[PDB]
Amino acid sequence: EVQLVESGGGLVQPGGSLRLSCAASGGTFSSIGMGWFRQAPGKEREFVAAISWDGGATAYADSVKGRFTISADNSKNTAYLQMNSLKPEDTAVYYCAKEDVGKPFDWGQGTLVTVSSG
Amino acid sequence: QCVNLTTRTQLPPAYTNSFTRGVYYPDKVFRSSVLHSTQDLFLPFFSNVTWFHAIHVTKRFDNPVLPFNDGVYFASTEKSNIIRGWIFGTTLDSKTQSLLIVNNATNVVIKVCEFQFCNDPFLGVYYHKNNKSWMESEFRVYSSANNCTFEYVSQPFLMDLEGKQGNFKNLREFVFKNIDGYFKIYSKHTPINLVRDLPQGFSALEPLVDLPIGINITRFQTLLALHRSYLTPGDSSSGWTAGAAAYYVGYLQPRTFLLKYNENGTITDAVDCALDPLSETKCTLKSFTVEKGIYQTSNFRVQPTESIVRFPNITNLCPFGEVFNATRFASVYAWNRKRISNCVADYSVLYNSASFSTFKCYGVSPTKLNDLCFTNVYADSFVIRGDEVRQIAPGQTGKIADYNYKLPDDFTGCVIAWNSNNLDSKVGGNYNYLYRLFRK
Amino acid sequence: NCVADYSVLYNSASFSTFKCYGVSPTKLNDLCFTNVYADSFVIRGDEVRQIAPGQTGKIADYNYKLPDDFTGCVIAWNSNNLDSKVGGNYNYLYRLFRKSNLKPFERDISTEIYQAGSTPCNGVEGFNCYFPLQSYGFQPTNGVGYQPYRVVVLSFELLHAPATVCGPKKSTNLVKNKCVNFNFNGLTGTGVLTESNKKFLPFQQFGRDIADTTDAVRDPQTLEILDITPCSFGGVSVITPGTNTSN
Amino acid sequence: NQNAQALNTLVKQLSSNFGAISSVLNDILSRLDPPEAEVQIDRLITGRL
Amino acid sequence: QVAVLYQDVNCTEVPVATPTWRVYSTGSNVFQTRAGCLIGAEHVNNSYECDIPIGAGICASYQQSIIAYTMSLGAENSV
Ligand SMILES: *[C@@H]1O[C@H](CO)[C@@H](O[C@@H]2O[C@H](CO)[C@@H](O)[C@H](O)[C@H]2NC(C)=O)[C@H](O)[C@H]1NC(C)=O
Ligand SMILES: *[C@@H]1O[C@H](CO)[C@@H](O)[C@H](O)[C@H]1NC(C)=O
Ligand SMILES: *[C@@H]1O[C@H](CO)[C@@H](O)[C@H](O)[C@H]1NC(C)=O
Ligand SMILES: *[C@@H]1O[C@H](CO)[C@@H](O)[C@H](O)[C@H]1NC(C)=O
Ligand SMILES: *[C@@H]1O[C@H](CO)[C@@H](O)[C@H](O)[C@H]1NC(C)=O
Ligand SMILES: *[C@@H]1O[C@H](CO)[C@@H](O)[C@H](O)[C@H]1NC(C)=O
Repeated sequence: EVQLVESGGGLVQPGGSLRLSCAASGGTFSSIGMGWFRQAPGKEREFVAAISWDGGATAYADSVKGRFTISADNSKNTAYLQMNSLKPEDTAVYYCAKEDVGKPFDWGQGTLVTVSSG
Repeated sequence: QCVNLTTRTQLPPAYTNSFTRGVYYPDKVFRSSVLHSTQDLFLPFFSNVTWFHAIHVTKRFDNPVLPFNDGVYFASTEKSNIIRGWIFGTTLDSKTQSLLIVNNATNVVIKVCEFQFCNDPFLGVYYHKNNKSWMESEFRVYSSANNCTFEYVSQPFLMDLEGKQGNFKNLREFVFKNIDGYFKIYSKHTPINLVRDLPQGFSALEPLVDLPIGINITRFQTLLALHRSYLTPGDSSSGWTAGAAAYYVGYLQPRTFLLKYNENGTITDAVDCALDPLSETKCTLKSFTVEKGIYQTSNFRVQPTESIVRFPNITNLCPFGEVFNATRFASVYAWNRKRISNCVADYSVLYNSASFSTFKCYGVSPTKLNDLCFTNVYADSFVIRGDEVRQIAPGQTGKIADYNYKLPDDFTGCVIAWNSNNLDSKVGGNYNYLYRLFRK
Repeated sequence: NCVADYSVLYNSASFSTFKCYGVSPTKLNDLCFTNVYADSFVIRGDEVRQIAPGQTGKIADYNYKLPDDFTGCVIAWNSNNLDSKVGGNYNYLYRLFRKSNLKPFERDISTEIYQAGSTPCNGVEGFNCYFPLQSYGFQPTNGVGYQPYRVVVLSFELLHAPATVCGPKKSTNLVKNKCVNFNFNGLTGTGVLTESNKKFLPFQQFGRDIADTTDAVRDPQTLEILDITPCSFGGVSVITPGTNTSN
Repeated sequence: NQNAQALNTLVKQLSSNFGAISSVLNDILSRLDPPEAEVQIDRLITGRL
Repeated sequence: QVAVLYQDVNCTEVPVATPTWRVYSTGSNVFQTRAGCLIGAEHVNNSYECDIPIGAGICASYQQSIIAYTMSLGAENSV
């Protein structure tokens, strides 16, 4: 059982900010990259963001271009994701998924984040 | 600005055989009465060459495209000056820069610039009653000129204002090469009159120019000149006015040529190497007159057709991660060793990490580490400060390399190191790691 | 088509790395070359050691691979005073992924989306489908490890072809009929030069039957065929009736 | 003929670089500084020997 | 015209290991001898003098074609 610790998931007002974190250990000590996916109620899984483990290259989806910031600390071995301008549609459950050389994207249990004005 | 005029008539192809032509000087040096044998991108003496015929004089219009394929041996004969130039380009549009080589009476222009060409480009000239002269103002070949890269102007060459009537056909024979960003245009102007367009007499080519431009062109076109003619209304004929032409195109194949230089420096003739066994004997003795006897020319061998490799299908992975995912490493004074055997394990995953500071290897270059395989794979690990990571190597000294862990001089393997102060440090220092400092 | 005074490279003395290959560094100006290729780019200081023959890594594997037979110089120096932007410079990019290692001196410009994973993405960026280019991000605060280093690679070309680039040297008259090595716009002439004829087609420059008898003085203003021959070397023998008979 | 052949081979051995960067020594002298000119010249010396 | 001769190999694998070379590789007058697989020369039962030597008592000569035979030992006479 490969364990990824997801922290930061919680309620947030529309147009807010957040800092989600996926921590990991193992994975044959070496991987290729880390990623974040989201799944909304009544909707399937979809790609959100990705960062290669070797270089600082970043990949963002069209719906999140220019408003998120995904980085990672190799020394801390943890991927950080910064959320700004939280739209109401962003209410979903986010997974951190780790693809490795010829290996699937470690699918954690995921964490629920809801965008509401309450 | 431009008018599209297409045609439906297509001419059939034809082929013939080259006999001897296609010999050029392979160097800029001068040798006399020498039998120097040179290896170069020549063409075989007996080769098949494609023959094409231009517009046929009711009228037939066509425009073919021929592959380049590492140079072209070109031969042509024209006298009406219908051929004005050529256009070269993979797409012949504004996507990529296009080459235009045009020869006119005033000068010769080689323009490497982005030109927007039409489906059927052509050039036209006409005559003016008021000017009492001819001019060429129909620039329908290109529509716009942007992103200019190169422009070369040279004096016209290989054109004589000679007026004669009869069988005075003039043969033009060029060789086009493009290597190392250099375009070489060898040529030989030899006026020979004979019924067949391809003669028999030997000739030697000379270099003409050398363009220091590097560009790959796959498809080209040869343009034509259209002369406007005034016809009576009863004629009711217009649309196309041109002449007739034909040419030969051949390819070059790299091989060796034993070349005979005349005392004046020219080439009397030459003999191929792989044409026939007699040619092989002639080349192996560097002579043209071989006396009777048996000569050993070369060796022959049977080449393999496929490769065969097999290994067990179990392919159980060995724990290369065990010595890499390990949470705690032993101190260098007590370096831990892990045996690896009876497995299969790629070594490109270490590349996929790219997190190692030093991947320096000895004995075996890790570009194809996984290609071979070994009697035994040994994994040793320890922790030292990055000061002396350099000295964990064959033939190295120092306290780390002389008291704790020393590689043999005949060592064969990789050395892998990285920085992990995150996992093995704490505020106030981490005192778990101890290294031997003194020994007899 | 010009003379190249490489001495000015030492005169500046502000270059961090100058180590050259296949040619003398200090007396570089004393010769001539068929062509001089000047390649220029900018990379990180910790990776300047990668621009060298037989070097592997990121830059030498994925953007600019130097050939083994390379005969020329490599040059680098600091660029902070001219290429440092507050908040990080993002104008510069270096390729990160490739299908295979480049051939020597190749130039890869295509920006096709790389397929890092096993899931094809038909040329659309996404999860583990990355844009191959990536910015350096020169923080002015960053130390010598991550500084912007400008690199100029000079690639010479030594052959028997007409040498267009040449060193300064000097200017004086010409002499013949006495064996002496000298220079005349790129000549060696270690031997005696004669006013031969050696009828040669007006395109060649050199000449030899086995080793060297070159001619055609390299002066663009004046051309003349000068034969090259040695100046009568020979052994010496001694005849002695005998030391105990006479002297 | 035999002797000529032998002689014709001997001179022809000067055009072989034997692993050096050039087959002529003047280019080596004008090319490499003595620290590496010595190592580049040793190959020619041993080949010609 | 010439006639090539291979080393101690069988006549079967000659074609496996330009058009003139292809014709020689195929062969229509294949001759097999313990010296090798020589081709392009007709084999004639009678014996002549030695002209061009090949291994194991075989000699090739020109007569408007090249022929390979077993060399004779000289005129035979009984005293
Ligand atoms: C991570 O490292 C461990 C080594 O500590 C690898 O093997 C584990 O070994 C421990 C104890 O020997 C046991 O828990 C299991 O046998 C292994 N797995 C885990 C999860 O601990 C482990 O394989 C490495 N991780 C990967 C993905 O290879
Ligand atoms: C060679 O040059 C001489 C010099 O005058 C000339 O007479 C002769 O015709 C030339 N021969 C050829 C084949 O060019
Ligand atoms: C591959 O090896 C395995 C070993 O158990 C076995 O299935 C068989 O020998 C091989 N498979 C096939 C299909 O031949
Ligand atoms: C030379 O002549 C003298 C005079 O007789 C004699 O003593 C001597 O042995 C001779 N030989 C030499 C080598 O001196
Ligand atoms: C060559 O191969 C054929 C094929 O069977 C065989 O009959 C013949 O004996 C072989 N030749 C020799 C010399 O063994
Ligand atoms: C020559 O020998 C061959 C082989 O035995 C035989 O077939 C032929 O009849 C003989 N005579 C002639 C004239 O070929």
